[PDB]
Amino acid sequence: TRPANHRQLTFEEIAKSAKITVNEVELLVMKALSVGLVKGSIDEVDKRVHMTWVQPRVLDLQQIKGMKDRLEFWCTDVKSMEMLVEHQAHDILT
Amino acid sequence: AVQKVVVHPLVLLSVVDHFNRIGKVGNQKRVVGVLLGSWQKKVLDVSNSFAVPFDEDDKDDSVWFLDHDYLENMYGMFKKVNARERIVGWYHTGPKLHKNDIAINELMKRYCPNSVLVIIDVKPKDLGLPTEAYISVEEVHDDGTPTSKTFEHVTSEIGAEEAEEVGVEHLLRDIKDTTVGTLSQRITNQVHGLKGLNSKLLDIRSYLEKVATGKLPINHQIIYQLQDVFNLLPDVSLQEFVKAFYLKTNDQMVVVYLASLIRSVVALHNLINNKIANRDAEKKEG
Amino acid sequence: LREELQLLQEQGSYVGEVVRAMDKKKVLVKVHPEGKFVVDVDKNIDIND
Amino acid sequence: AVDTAEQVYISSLALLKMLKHGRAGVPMEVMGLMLGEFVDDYTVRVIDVFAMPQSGTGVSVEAVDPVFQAKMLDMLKQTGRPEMVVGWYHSHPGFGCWLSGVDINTQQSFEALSERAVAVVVDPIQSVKGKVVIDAFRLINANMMVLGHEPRQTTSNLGHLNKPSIQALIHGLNRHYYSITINYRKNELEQKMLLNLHKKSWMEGLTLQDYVVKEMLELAKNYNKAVEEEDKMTPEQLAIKNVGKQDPKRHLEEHVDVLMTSNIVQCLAAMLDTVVFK
Amino acid sequence: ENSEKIKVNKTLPYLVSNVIELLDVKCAVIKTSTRQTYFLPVIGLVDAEKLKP
Amino acid sequence: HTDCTFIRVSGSELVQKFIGEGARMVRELFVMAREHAPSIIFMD
Amino acid sequence: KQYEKSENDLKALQSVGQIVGEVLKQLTEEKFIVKATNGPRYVVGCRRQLDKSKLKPGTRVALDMTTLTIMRYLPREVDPLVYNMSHEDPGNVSYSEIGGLSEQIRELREVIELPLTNPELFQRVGIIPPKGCLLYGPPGTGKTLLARAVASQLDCNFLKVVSSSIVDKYIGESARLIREMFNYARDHQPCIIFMDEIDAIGGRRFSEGTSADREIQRTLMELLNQMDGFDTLHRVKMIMATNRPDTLDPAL
Amino acid sequence: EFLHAQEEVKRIQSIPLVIGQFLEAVDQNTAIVGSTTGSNYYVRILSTIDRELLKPNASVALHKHSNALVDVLPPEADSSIMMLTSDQKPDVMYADIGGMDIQKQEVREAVELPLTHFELYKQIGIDPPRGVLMYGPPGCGKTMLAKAVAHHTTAAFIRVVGSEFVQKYLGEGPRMVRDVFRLAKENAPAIIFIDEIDAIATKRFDAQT
Ligand SMILES: Nc1ncnc2c1ncn2[C@@H]1O[C@H](COP(=O)(O)OP(=O)(O)OP(=O)(O)O)[C@@H](O)[C@H]1O
Ligand SMILES: Nc1ncnc2c1ncn2[C@@H]1O[C@H](COP(=O)(O)OP(=O)(O)OP(=O)(O)O)[C@@H](O)[C@H]1O
Ligand SMILES: [Zn+2]
Repeated sequence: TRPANHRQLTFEEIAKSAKITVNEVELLVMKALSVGLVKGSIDEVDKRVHMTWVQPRVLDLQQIKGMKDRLEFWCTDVKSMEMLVEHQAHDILT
Repeated sequence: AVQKVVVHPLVLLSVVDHFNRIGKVGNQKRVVGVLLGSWQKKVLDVSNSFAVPFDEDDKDDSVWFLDHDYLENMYGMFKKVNARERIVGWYHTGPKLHKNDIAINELMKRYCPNSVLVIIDVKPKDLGLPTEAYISVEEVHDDGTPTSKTFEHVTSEIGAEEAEEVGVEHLLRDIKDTTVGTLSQRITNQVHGLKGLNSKLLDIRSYLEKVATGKLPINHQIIYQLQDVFNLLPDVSLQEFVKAFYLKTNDQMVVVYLASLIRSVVALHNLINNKIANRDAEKKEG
Repeated sequence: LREELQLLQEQGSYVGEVVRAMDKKKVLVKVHPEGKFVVDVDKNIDIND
Repeated sequence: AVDTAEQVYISSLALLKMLKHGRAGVPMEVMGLMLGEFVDDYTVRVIDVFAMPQSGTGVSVEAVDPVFQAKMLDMLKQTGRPEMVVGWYHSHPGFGCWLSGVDINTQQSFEALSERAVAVVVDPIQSVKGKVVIDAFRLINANMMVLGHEPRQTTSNLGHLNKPSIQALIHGLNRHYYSITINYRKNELEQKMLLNLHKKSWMEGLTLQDYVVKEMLELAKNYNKAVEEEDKMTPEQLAIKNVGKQDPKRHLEEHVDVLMTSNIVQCLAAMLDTVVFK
Repeated sequence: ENSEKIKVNKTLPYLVSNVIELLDVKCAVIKTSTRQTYFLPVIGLVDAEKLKP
Repeated sequence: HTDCTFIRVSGSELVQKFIGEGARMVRELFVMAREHAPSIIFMD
Repeated sequence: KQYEKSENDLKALQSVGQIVGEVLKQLTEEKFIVKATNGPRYVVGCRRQLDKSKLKPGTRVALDMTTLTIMRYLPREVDPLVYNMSHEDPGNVSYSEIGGLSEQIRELREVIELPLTNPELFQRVGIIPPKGCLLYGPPGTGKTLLARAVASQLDCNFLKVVSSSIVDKYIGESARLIREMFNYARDHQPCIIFMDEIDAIGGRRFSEGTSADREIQRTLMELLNQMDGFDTLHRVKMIMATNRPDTLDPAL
Repeated sequence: EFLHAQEEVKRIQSIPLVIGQFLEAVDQNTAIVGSTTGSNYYVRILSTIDRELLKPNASVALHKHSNALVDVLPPEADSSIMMLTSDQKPDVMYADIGGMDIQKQEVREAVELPLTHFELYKQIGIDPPRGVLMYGPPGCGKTMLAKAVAHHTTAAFIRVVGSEFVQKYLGEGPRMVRDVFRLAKENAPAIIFIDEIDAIATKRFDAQT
């Protein structure tokens, strides 16, 4: 739901919204270790539940449309900056 | 379970002169033919094939012509020259398919453990790959219907087997082996950047046209499943790879230390004997 | 200088073991480990050579 | 009734079936028939070299299967083009590719029916790219020694066919034999697509494959330090004080340019993070 | 098959040689009457029980 | 210190091979010593 | 079915006689200095998967005919004078056939059979097991018969030599057969040696004035070294039987 | 075309390389080479090989057809056994031996101290070391010392035994010993070993036996 960083999440939304306590969040991921969709490297000096790779969703057709700000972003930005490299690496065409 | 085959362009040049047949025999546009070869492994080689006199009605597209005068006795000739080079599959041109193709596969799956259909290219202008394989698949659904048989995208390649360049690399008459770091890398930059991101534009054709007019394979079973793989790193503002920047100090660490010390060694390389042979050539001229 | 190296592809004229020559511009060559062979000579070398 | 310098407009597939017919054609020598079109007098073209069964008995004039001829041409009839034979091929993959003593019989055994029926000698086991041992000969005879054996009409084609003129018993066989000229056809209808599959294939395919990187450099940097002490023995070898040295023994290169293009690869390899990501 | 195999015997006189030994890793070592050795992993038109070194 | 005139072939080393085996009339040595007329032959 | 076997023979018409050669020495990872057995020398390479580490100089390879690259490697070599006395050995009834030798059966059983059944009781002690023994007495009392009882007992690796057919008329041919037998014994782990009538091949070193048992002195020294060597023999027992054990060498 | 020349040099090489031997050299880059086929040739040889590497009748590489000198191999296979090359060194001599302190002490003085302290042979200026002999009854541990003197240093321990020296063809053992010693002068001044002793090398010279 938040795609961005702070993926080393504190347990606060975990202990709040997922109706769990502080002593069980480890079980909440160690059982999830037996699940294996997410394999976070959970901090234990700060109790921070870290986010690694996941099985994300099932369907967000509003983001099958609204994926343009990532897909076309990737397209014209890796392609445009591709042409910024090749526009810098221009007259070594030789 | 097929990754790749070895493609000899010899009988592809027989697809070239049968591509010369179809331009002068008449109405038949597409070059369709039957692929010889031998399963050795997941990797395979194709050494021969043959191109079929074939017709295809535009109305009820599943009308095949694979004559068995043309099949059996020519398999007796092709068996008679070599017991090894028997059938492995078949081919046709066009990029996508043919409403008859699946049936044409099943005519020769009685002949082969895996009759492959490798859809071929007579006029290469492509952004992706050359001719590519399609193996026998039964993926059906999670539904429990009668068994699906349409032959799915099972990766292949153009492999090069043996010497054969007494002809080929004599017929190069243009090309140079680049010592990579000599523009070949930017050729790959144009082809993967451009030819990858126009395929990304095909993927916005997918993820825009399927939102627009796309039915049931809009989200069959791989779109969200590889929106995971899209969710490696698609994030919003700058994606914030904070590990990757002092990790990048561990990276550019290496390249700038090697370039620094090593290109100072290159300063000895160029500079020193450049001066010696320089001034020998200069003042020893007198 | 590098295009000269097709001359390498002519396998080398092996050493011949001549006892002596006779008349009619011909010699007696006894090949290394083989028998006697009367053959004709080239032009850049002589019977007197 | 007249002699002309000929020419062989070759179908690349001819040489393809010869390199397959000698590459897989195990150097026990074999025999075939050549299937082209007698286009005119001053040229000839080949459009097909077909395959022969396992005649592992002997190169002979009797090795021709005429029902394989008739059924072969019949299979050219049920395909688009029933073209004409123009002669015969054979393979000499073992030795130095010169005209065998059956060729000196089966040549005029074949061209008794044909017009030219030019021989075809091959050896792909000579080289991989450098030597292209294709070979072809026209049997002149003692009937035509009335006239001199000089077509000559267009020259410098047999002047540049005359430019090698070096095969041991063939130089000797200047009697009874004069070769034919073979160019390669302007094959851009296939050389185009061999080019596009050539470079669309042989550099990372889809080319999102390399864009391994740095442990190769690790090993390469240990190379590129481990030779550097013996690369720098040459300035000690340049310390001859006055003069005592012949040719400098120049080991200046082979370690400049390895670092050059290799660390061009290391620095654009350093770019590929900020190139792939954004 | 056997037309061409009679032909193989018919090609020249089909050089009578000596078997040096026979392995079964069916496999045999030939010494020619030119006193030249040729291993084969495939014997051919006889049985290994029929012959001996 | 005779600058050419001492070619110590040592003449007995493989004695059943340097002598007579291949060089029957060991005069191959003597063709050496003539065609290197400053020489000195030694044996054991 | 015979048409399919004949089809396999018709495909075997394509099959090529490979070349008998041997590895002289390995040069690089793919350059192999080998020699054609009937002549010249070459440097070639393997197929793809020929286990080049197992190619050790002195092995035999089969090569391609034309390309001449390495196709296979057999054992090595056998020198079939060894064949006609090793597998010549027949199986027997066990030591029930003999009697009145239970001290010899049991203690000779202790010195022979134990370090192949369990050499680690020796290693629980730590001490190396012994090597071999010598039987004597009157001739024909069943020394050979007792050796055949051992030949019935272990049933594995019996190399039994009559041990007087070694000196043909050459000098080191005897030694070369000794080296070949001891290398075959170095090949197979649980080898058993038996020798009889040692006095025609062991002998005694007197002052040298003769000219035919100096050959037995040098051959005897092939025994003096090559019962010990640098490498000790591993599970290679030596069972010795003679009629006169007086005239053998006290060095032995 | 510079790269074509470079890659061109090795097209027809290194796959099926035949082996002959050098004989003589008339002139620049063209020389005489005998063969392991039995005949002799006078062929054009490469500019590749350093020109001073063709003194002996060295093992050289040639083409089948063209027969061109491309490579020279200065070694040849072995003498007979060639030093066992890895591990068969039986080890019990340095940290384990029962009673040979004179001979262990002297062999140590005469092998190990030469191998490192060459400059102690300089400030006193003494000599390099050479051969040695042992004598002891059968059971004095005669071989053990050589066994792990072979072990505990990394010397090129090319041993033989000389009971194989007596043969049928004439000069054969001499060829063996000169394979040993030209092999010796080839490789290294490390340690090269011959256990060969009494009743083969006796001092009776004058007997026409
Ligand atoms: N102790 C024994 N126990 C059982 N059988 C014996 C015994 N001794 C001899 N025999 C019988 O004697 C026969 C010959 O024995 P064997 O071959 O050992 O004689 P030998 O001791 O080898 O004589 P020699 O060495 O003098 O030729 C055997 O068939 C065997 O059955
Ligand atoms: N000092 C020792 N202490 C214990 N055992 C020894 C000692 N020396 C030798 N041995 C025994 O002898 C074996 C090897 O002895 P070695 O071969 O060195 O003597 P040797 O060479 O046989 O004497 P020789 O050659 O004059 O007959 C060892 O494996 C060990 O069993
Ligand atoms: Zn031929």
